[PDB]
Amino acid sequence: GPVPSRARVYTDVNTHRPREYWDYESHVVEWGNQDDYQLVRKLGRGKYSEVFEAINITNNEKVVVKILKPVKKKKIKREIKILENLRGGPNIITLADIVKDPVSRTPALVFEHVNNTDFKQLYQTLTDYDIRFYMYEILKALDYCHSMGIMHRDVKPHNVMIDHEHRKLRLIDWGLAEFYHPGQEYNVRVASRYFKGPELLVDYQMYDYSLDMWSLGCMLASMIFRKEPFFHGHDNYDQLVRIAKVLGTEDLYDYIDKYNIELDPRFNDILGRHSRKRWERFVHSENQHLVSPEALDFLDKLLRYDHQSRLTAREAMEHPYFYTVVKD
Ligand SMILES: COc1cc2c(cc1O)cc1c3c(cc(O)c(OC)c32)CCN1C
Repeated sequence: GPVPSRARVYTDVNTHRPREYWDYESHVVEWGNQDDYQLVRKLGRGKYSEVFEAINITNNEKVVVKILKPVKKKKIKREIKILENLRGGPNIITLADIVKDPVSRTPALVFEHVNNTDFKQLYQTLTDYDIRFYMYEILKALDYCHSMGIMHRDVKPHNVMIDHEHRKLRLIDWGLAEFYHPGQEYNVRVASRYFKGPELLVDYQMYDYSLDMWSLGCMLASMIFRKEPFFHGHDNYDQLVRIAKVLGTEDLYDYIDKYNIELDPRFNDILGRHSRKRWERFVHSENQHLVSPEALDFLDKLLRYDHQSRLTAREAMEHPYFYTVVKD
């Protein structure tokens, strides 16, 4: 069978936390007053939720309300517990309240308001400096939640809210997030297609925080090369083929051989043989102002097949790519 794997950092954070910290099934929800919040505008739908802009009439402040679709009590408590555990951390969206919505009869999560502008137009304007700045801010959020024993598992542009006016960033939608426990096998059906790590795509279940670093790498590639999304697969099989056309098939085989993983034989007719490519081939006159040797080296160290070989969030913050970013 497949070889087991462990996170190289924060391996035992939940082992030494009190049980109450990660045992979210036993969490008791403390309910606020639903009448404090009046819905103003619907912002959108998740697969598991409807999201609204609202006003907190106890202070006339804007908030965001996420009314959960009826999903398993356990998944609901998981997101709630994780949000409470991470509350106050760097660039973590703040859960301000939880109320019972009278119409859905489900929990409605109340968050701090974030004044974003849609990433597709935002990514279209970001400068080299902006990219490095906001990448560093995401890394603060990721190192924090990883250090707190939680993997996000759905890192993507849509879940990184940016108030560009106040240079403010928040990592949102912790509905797929999980507690990391050494040796635990996890559902590989997480993250959005373009951001799925190789471990998911080859059906390796014993993954860890490093999944988020692959996803972050996919974001970075899309930003510095101005190509959305970078790995544009038409399904989960083609997604791996797209990755292999850049990282090469020999290192893919080295990866799965290391963990004694067998590739799904569906790949026999579609994977082919591909050399590893140098990142310079994706540079052109319309993105070169966003590219530097530091950017390419940083990207190269995020986008590794082997989840154990990727930069940790902390290591990433040490990278020369961020030397030019003003620290606080
Ligand atoms: C914090 O301010 C906002 C949050 C969200 C949003 C728009 C916002 O302005 C739009 C999303 C959304 C989702 C899940 C989630 O956990 C969110 O944070 C509460 C949001 C899923 C989809 N819909 C559309």
